[PDB]
Amino acid sequence: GENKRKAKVKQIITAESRFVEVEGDKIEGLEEGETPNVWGFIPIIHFKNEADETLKYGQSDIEPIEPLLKAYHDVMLHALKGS
Amino acid sequence: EKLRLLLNDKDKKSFTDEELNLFLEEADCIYCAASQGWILKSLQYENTVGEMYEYKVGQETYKSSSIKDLVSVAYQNADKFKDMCTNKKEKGSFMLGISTEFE
Repeated sequence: GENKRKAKVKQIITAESRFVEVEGDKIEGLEEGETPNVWGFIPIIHFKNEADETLKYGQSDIEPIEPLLKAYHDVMLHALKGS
Repeated sequence: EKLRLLLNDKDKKSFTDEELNLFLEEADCIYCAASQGWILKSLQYENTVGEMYEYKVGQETYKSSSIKDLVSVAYQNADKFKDMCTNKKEKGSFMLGISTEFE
């Protein structure tokens, strides 16, 4: 209709079950509390770009290049200002 | 007191005080006003020491400094006071920065 709805939802996803709770307005499709997992493994796949044995998470390809982007941007802006 | 200091800078007791206050109004810096006073005092030499610089009468001779020398000295004093005022106000050279907006 017209009403505004706010909700700060967080939910734990575990292999045997997932525990979901919401703080705020009701979300109809989500059943609060814990619900059993139909299988004994977590159905969420973590895709990890440039994964390393010393890293918990993956790495974006921009990350090695971004200081060069900073340098290029600074030089270009200085050139444009001077021109 | 500005009046006394001007009567000392510009030499004393040939003007009267109201035009000295006027000269102070002409410029806040006392030395500029004293310089202007020095020109307008150099003008007055035509009366105080006329064009007749030297004369011998009887057994006395007196050789006054000619009007050109006195007026030249007065203009020299005026130039010194002007230079001193410019020294007081003038600041040196210095570098700055340029700013320009861009996207």
